[PDB]
Amino acid sequence: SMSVKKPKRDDSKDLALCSMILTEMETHEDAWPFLLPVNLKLVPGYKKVIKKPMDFSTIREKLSSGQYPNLETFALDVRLVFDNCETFNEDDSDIGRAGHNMRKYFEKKWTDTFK
Repeated sequence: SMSVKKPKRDDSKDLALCSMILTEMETHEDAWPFLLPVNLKLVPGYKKVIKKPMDFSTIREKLSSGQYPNLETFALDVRLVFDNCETFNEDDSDIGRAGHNMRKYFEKKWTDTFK
C-alpha cells in the first residue's frame, strides 16, 4: 500500500532473457506454423473466428519496440499464439501437434528462467 512495498525483484535482465527465449522458439523445428501472421485473405474462417491473431514475428517486433510493459504481458502473447492454434486446428494434425509441442517447450523455458 502507500509507502509499504515488498522487496524489489531485479527485472533489469527481463528484456534480454525474453529475447533469448523468443530466439529459441523461432529456431525450433516445429515453429513453422507460428513464424508469420496467418494470411487472413487466404485462410477462410480465420479472420472471423480468431479475435486476436498473434505470431512470433509480431511478438518480436513488439519486444524490440518497447511495447511489452513487463514479462507477464510477453508470456500472455506467447500463450495467445498457442490458444489460437488450439482454437482453429484439430489436435491430430501436424499444426495441432506443433502447437502442443511449442507450448510445452515455452512453459519449461519460462519456469527455468524466471521461477
